[PDB]
Amino acid sequence: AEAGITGTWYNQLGSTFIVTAGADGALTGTYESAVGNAESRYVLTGRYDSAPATDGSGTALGWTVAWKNNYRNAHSATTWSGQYVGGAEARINTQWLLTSGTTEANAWKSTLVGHDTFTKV
Amino acid sequence: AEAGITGTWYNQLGSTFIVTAGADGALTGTYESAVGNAESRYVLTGRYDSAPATDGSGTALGWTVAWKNNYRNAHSATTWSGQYVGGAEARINTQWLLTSGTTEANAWKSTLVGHDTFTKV
Amino acid sequence: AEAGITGTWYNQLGSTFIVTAGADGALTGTYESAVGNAESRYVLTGRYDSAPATDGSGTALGWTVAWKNNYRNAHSATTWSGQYVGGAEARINTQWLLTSGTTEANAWKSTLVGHDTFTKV
Amino acid sequence: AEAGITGTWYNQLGSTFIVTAGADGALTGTYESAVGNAESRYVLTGRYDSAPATDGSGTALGWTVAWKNNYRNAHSATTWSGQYVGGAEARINTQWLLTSGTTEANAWKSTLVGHDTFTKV
Repeated sequence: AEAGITGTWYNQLGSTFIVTAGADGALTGTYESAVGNAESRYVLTGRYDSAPATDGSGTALGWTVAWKNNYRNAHSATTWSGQYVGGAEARINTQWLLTSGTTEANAWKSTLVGHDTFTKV
Repeated sequence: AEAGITGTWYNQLGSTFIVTAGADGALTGTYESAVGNAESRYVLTGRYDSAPATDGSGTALGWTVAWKNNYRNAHSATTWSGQYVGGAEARINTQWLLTSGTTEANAWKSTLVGHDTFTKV
Repeated sequence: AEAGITGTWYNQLGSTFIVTAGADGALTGTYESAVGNAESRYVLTGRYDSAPATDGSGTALGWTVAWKNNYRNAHSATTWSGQYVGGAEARINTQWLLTSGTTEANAWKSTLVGHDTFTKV
Repeated sequence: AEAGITGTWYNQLGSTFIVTAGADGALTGTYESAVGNAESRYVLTGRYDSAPATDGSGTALGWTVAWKNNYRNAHSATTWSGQYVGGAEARINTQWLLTSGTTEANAWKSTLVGHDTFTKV
């Protein structure tokens, strides 16, 4: 985990994120998207639970990206929750929630759910 | 948002979290739980999209908590995605994803989904 | 369960559904909504697992509503997954997924997630 | 849709389901699983919204399976929400929610979320 998490990851839709896993569970980095009301790089921050593992389990982690930078303000944020699996073909399998700021009447339709798999290749 | 987000929040199951919303979209603080394989305070980190709003919309945000501290290591992490609504009865309405580290065979049953509403009272 | 499930249920946003729980796990009825690109009554069909319970557990169930009737065709469908709890204040607590038909490019943003609590009152 | 939906579908984990899409939005069939506290065939019932489409969109649908049959009673039910895409490589992309009957104290951890892609091959 940690060392193995640090680096560049890519998902099936063309997004990329670079992250550094800190010794004490922190995850800091940048996310550059391919889809959405996104344009360029956004700051990401998260945590991972290591001290993950004598039975080859994945390392649980999660991170958040607020979709605001100097070129775009999408009034939304996405959180990814999943686990890191290392080795030959290391990957981070996740499920995500994207919430957009709405008025109280439309709050019932403010959150989208999806999944993403990231690889080092 | 920000100023209004900073402070202590409580949810329906008895959990509490104290957070500081930084000028540039950061959210840092601690989460003390009431349920789970949790015991005491855990570090939380997240982001919010302000620059939220001429039509009274909520401010989108998200945060992560890795369930590891000096007393417990639950090998899991939770991410909350939702929005902040301020005023008299300010609240943060969220949906969350809790992923536990599993072996590849049980990865299909590694993530729980739920919702939480936090208030200042 | 079953007998206790049969009847009219109402949720916090003003929607109502009438359902009949059949002896062999079937759920059939109609849903009349309050929100969305919905207008009038829609057919609902689902299943419940009874034979639910010596430790006062809820009865798991789920149902689907395709949002098409003689007055509206929203090109979407919602599924609710949750459990029935009977007694004085019987309720059905659920989480739902609403998927809209999209082109392949927008499939990543086709599903909304939410929760609903239904009561007999 | 409908005609194209009728038939046998398989997912990445080895489960199979046979379904008949009825002229008026009904979906009826059987699901045979590969994973879980499942064993053999279970009844499935659902709905689809056709009258789906001059811009090649998918057809929204959803179905439910209560995990009880003559050999197993798992006290749980799963609902799948997604869309059907036809053609050469027709597929049904879905997100699912699996709720297990729990006591009120553990209701917060009663629902799992995941995704499944089904193909005709």
